[PDB]
Amino acid sequence: HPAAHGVLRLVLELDGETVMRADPHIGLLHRGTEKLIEYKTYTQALPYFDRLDYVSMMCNEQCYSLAVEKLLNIDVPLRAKYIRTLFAEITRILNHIMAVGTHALDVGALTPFFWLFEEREKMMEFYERVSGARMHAAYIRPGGVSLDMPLGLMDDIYEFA
Amino acid sequence: EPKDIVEVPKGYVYVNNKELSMEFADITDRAASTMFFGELLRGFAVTLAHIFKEPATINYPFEKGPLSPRFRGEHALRRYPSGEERCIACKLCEAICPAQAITIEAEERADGSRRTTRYDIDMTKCIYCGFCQEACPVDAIVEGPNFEFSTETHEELLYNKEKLLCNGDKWESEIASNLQADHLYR
Amino acid sequence: MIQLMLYSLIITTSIIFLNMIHPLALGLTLLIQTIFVCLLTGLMTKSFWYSYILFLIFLGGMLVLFIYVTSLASNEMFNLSMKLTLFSSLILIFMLILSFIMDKTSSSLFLMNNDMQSIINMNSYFMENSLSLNKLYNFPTNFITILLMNYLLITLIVIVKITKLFKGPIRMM
Amino acid sequence: MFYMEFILSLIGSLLLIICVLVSVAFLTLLERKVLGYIQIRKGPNKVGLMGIPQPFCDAIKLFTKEQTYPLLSNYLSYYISPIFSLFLSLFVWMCMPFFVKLYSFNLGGLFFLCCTSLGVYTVMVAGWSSNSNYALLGGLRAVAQTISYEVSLALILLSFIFLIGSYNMIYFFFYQVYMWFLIILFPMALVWVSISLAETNRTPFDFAEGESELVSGFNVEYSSGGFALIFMAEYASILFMSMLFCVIFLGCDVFNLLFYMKLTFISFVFIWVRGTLPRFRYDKLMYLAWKCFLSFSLNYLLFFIGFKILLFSLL
Amino acid sequence: MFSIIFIALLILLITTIVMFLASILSKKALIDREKSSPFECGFDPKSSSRLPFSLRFFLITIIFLIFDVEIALILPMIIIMKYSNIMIWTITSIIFILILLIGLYHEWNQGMLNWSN
Amino acid sequence: SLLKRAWNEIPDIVGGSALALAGIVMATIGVANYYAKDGDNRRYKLGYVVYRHDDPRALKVRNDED
Amino acid sequence: INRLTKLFQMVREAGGLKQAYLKLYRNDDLKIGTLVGIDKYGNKYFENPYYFYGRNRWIEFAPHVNM
Amino acid sequence: AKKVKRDEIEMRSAQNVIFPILVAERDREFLRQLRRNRDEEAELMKNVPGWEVGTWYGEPVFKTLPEDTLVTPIFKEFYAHSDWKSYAKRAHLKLWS
Amino acid sequence: MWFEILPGAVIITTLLSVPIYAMYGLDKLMIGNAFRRNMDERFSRVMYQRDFRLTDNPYKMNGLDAIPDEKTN
Ligand SMILES: COC1=C(OC)C(=O)C(C/C=C(\C)CC/C=C(\C)CC/C=C(\C)CC/C=C(\C)CC/C=C(\C)CC/C=C(/C)CC/C=C(\C)CC/C=C(\C)CCC=C(C)C)=C(C)C1=O
Ligand code: SF4
Ligand code: SF4
Repeated sequence: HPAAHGVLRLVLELDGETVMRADPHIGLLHRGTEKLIEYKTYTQALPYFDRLDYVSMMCNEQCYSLAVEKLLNIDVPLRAKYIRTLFAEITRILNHIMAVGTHALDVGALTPFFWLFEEREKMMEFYERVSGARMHAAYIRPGGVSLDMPLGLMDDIYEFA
Repeated sequence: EPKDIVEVPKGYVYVNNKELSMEFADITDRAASTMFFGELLRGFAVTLAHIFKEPATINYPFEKGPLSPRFRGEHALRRYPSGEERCIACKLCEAICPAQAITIEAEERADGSRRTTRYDIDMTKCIYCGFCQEACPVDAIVEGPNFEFSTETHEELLYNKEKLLCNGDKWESEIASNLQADHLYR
Repeated sequence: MIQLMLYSLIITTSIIFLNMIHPLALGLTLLIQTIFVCLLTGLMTKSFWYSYILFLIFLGGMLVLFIYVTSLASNEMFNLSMKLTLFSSLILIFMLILSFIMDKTSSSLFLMNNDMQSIINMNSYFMENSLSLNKLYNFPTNFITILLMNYLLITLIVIVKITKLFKGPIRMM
Repeated sequence: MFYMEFILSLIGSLLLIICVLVSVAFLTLLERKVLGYIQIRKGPNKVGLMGIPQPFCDAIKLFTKEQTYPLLSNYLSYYISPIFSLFLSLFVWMCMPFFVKLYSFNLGGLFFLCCTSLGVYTVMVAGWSSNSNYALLGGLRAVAQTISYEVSLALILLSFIFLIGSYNMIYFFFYQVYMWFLIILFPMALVWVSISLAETNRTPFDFAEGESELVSGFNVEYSSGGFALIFMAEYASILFMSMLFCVIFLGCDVFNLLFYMKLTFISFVFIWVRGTLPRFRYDKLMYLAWKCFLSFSLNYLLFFIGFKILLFSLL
Repeated sequence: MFSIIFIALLILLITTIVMFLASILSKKALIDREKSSPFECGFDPKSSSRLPFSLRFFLITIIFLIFDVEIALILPMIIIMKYSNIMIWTITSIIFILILLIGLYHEWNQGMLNWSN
Repeated sequence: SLLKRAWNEIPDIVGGSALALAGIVMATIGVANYYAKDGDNRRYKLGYVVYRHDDPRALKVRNDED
Repeated sequence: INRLTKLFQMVREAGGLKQAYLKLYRNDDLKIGTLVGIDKYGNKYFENPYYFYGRNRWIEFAPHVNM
Repeated sequence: AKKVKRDEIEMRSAQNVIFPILVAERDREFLRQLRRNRDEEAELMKNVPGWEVGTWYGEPVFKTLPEDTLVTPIFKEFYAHSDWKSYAKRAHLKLWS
Repeated sequence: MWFEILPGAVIITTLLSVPIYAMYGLDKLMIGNAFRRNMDERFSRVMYQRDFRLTDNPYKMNGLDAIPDEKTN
């Protein structure tokens, strides 16, 4: 069903159109992620978190990166913090567009999906321009981000904003 | 303006806090829109306005991109300007590959140089993470610019060394240009 | 001429209608016949105004009973009756044969169509339905219409009281 | 002479039939281009030359694709419902006014009311015949639509009828010679479009299809042949109902060229709205028809009963 | 009429030919036990569609039958306005529409127009 | 008050009833005006109406200009 | 209001309506640009900053390919 | 509304100048037909036991009417001696076949 | 770039206008008269019978030339 996002299986108990009981059968996308991680080095496990919450890409890395840092008991440089925080917000702006964009389609409105996914396309150029991938950047890492921003990116980040 | 039902502290913004006025000046204003489709009117002006904009579509394949030099795509084994393959079968790429998509078997070459007799990438298992090109100490393996290599058979997506080497020659000019413009960051 | 063929079809559809069991089979039979009767009535009248009204009225009743059929008699069965198909098809062609070899000046109904009226009839040159529907809204017969109004409104009070909406939906428990 | 007359009537219907059937093909393209431009997209542009032959390029596919024989469906009903859906869509065009006579149709306004109501059974039977949960919900979602718009539709037609004096559509031309009834009937024009959407089951009243609530509504179990006719029958309804708006509120100069410039524009409006509004909630429509529209429409019968009475005294 | 019936049949024949072309022009492949299974989002169905489907607008459903039969009595109005007595026509018509409104507002206020809850 | 509540809750029934009330008013003007002109006797008659000069109706022929 | 003057120009470099139509039929668009260069295989590369960023640089495939 | 009424009255006034003309024509042909039917009835039923022209076996179909009181017969009876084609040519002009 | 819509609207506008502009053409070519008689009112139908009887073609007009010019008196 299109609104189910291809994963959910609501076994509804319909008394006409009104729902009396809803059973969200989950697990159609269980890929034993947490068991594979037990077999992979910490660095090899970083990409797994891009996949979890796949619309908030760089936000999941940050959670993983912060966790490892607390155990490693290290601190990140001042510049890397701002790059992280900047890209946490860009990810947040991306994600809410998907939520607003997707939610509108479920209701039925179409144009907000396209008017916003045009901006979403511009935003994922910044992911592509720093990490090399439009999605699943694998950019945030426990020691801080993996590369400096390209020269002249920040001008284009301003231009979008 | 109407008042707020709940007083707001500092550093917080409310979305539905303002109450509804009950003055005839305002009720009629709400009534007029509710009665002549006033709210929907401006909604129709906006959508019509978008008719008069250049659409943002790109005429692919004649026009395409844009990308950046850091783009991760199809793989390729480079070689030195002499022609000798760069890869020395160090196997760092195999050990770091999150997907275990790389298989390497190495043997003492006839001339006695450490080299691979086997180098296979299972493109249906790779995730294009790019850890292989970061770990290679001699830049032997790179993710080339190509992203247009869809096939019609599963078997054709399993690259062996000869296929990888061919890409490293077809794409040599562009890879050498990306590395030069990007190595300092890396 | 088609009047006789309309006679045959209305007869044919009525024979099968006696033999329907499935409620929707009844409904389809009834819907088809409501078309013919509506068509036939306008042949013997100065206008088809009433066929339009009758057709519109019954279609309202057609939908509603499907809604209840689909809630009460949803799970039922059809059975093609080779006896029925042959019998109707047998008589149908038989009846159609007669209508070709019938003295169909004799079979035509004596009721005066609009054209059947004389040329001198001055009252036949007005709007198609002016006079006929006229005294529905003139003294004294207008009060009958008024009487319906209460009757219809009073009916509208009867259904809600019989129905007792608040005590739940309807299911075929 | 008379023998010849009815020959011409056949030609007109066939000519009107093929022309309407062709237009609904090109309307579907227009829907995709316009809806592709309200959205900042480009729309179909590659196939053939500049996308114009796109709808024909789709009519090939929907007919070279196999019929579906559902396991649990009453096949004969499932197989016939597309026919009557398309037939009723084309048949209602014979009442469209022509000054070059096609059909007299005194009481033409009623003939509209009868035909449009019939369009619900085809959806209704198709959904129930398919014998799928979604299809049945689509069918019963369509029937509930009729319970809402049907009554208010007649009353609003009656208001327009009071202005002209008869149910013959031709008289709309004479009374709209100096001006357009849009001015006198602005809220009804706005209301009438709203009900017109329900007739054709379009966003914001798209419940029979019910896309993204039901997977595809009552069409969920149709395929190559049946689904195509269901589709064409859908867009024939839009085209006619758009025309019926042009004869009522926009002059009704059927022999003038501009009337057809107007006709396409109202067709654009129907696409325009689909790209603006979200779908209503299944109950909010039925409440809307009975709580607001029905009360609204009755209020102006008094306004037009008084106005006609007042005008009758002067004239 | 008789003209319309003929074209009504002629159209029905034409539309009928369309699928009769589609049924032959359609690609033909062996039907599978799963190809003809119903569509219910890819998981087998628990419940036949022919179970009793509960109803909540039943009350409105009945009121719909009524309100139409008063549409049979308003429609003739126009046709007989030039020909009728104006007092009788005026009075009766008004007390026709007031009766309808009063009936509607009465039920609306009683909450019958709301669905079963 | 009452006026405010409805005007805030169901403004259409107020505006609609406002024009409905207009109908009754200007229906009461037109109907009274109709018998203020003796409009039962209409100068143009449907059909071919011919009276004898001595018939009572022949006196009541409405005499107009055009 | 004055795009026709551009439109006529596109025809002239195209080589008349006959070659203009084949261009439209092939590339699905008519655009003005300066020939940046020609590759070994005949593809001609154009550029015009007038258009927006994505459509700024485009390529004409070799004639012999044709679809 | 004035202009529509203006035009309508003009159309109706044209009828009242043509309507008397047709009535004159119809009467002079309606009567002529009646003689033929009264003559066709005589020839058709020479040998019937007790048939009298214009009555059901001698029973007048109107007892109260004054003498020589002409009564327009039924449409069907007017066409009692005619093919179906002529009948349908007038009764179905509205429907057009 | 809003031009690309117009090719869609031109076709629909033309196709829908073919019928009325075709019958106006066919009737002239095949009746001799642009419009066909309107059987909307009894009087129209009545006279239509009259024309169909006299000329044996309702759309062929009988001008004054049908009148017997002279009477010998
Ligand atoms: C990703 O997010 C999104 C979604 O979420 C899933 C959406 O749902 C959506 C949903 C989008 C929509 C609902 C758009 C509206 C589209 C649809 C509902 C259906 C898609 C189909 C179309 C648009 C095509 C329109 C046309 C049809 C379906 C077929 C209609 C029938 C047609 C055209 C035939 C007309 C008949 C004719 C006689 C015309 C003239 C002649 C022909 C066709 C004959 C053809 C050829 C021959 C006879 C061969 C002869 C050969 C020889 C003699 C040699 C969007 C946009 C989205 O972005
Ligand atoms: S890109 Fe990542 S997953 Fe793919 S081969 Fe290289 S290291 Fe392995
Ligand atoms: S890391 Fe580089 S040198 Fe080492 S085995 Fe891999 S490709 Fe060869």
